[PDB]
Amino acid sequence: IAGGEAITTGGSRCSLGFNVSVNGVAHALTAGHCTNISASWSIGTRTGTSFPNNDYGIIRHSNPAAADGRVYLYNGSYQDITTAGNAFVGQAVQRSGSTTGLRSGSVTGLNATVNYGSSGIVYGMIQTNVCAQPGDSGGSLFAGSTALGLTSGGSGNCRTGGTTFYQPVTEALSAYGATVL
Amino acid sequence: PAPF
Repeated sequence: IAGGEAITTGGSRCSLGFNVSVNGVAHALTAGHCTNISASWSIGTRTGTSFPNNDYGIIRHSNPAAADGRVYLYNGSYQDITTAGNAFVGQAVQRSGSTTGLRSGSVTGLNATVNYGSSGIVYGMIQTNVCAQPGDSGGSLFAGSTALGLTSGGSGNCRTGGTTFYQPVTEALSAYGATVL
Repeated sequence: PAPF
């Protein structure tokens, strides 16, 4: 399973962010709002979660052979990931997620504060003009082979467009001592 | 905005 693909727990669905390694052990990053739900996922067991404030979580794979170091493009192809980086305003990016598949746009703001009402406030989010819908959370924000973020939320949808926010992937990697595969 |  690769970045942007569906990960589930009972009746809930999110998207996998990036497959990563923690001291040689295969894990997957996803959104914190997702991992808060449960410890048991289709792909393994949750070993960390942080939401709100942040929006990241990590799941240890039950099957290490499944830790695919790519992002699925939803057209029968995949994008290889080799590093993690920081986003910059005006950067051309792509997002992969299980509801809407692959979409592109650009970064319009950094360090944005996002108020999700009853769900709380998240800080330091990447802001983009890429659309997303429920189910897309945790999915990959990338630019070529460089990993940038995990889908958190936004407004609108993919028919009318909207604004979306992403948790910077580097903060999630350093929180867990992980490296992208 | 809301969490996706």
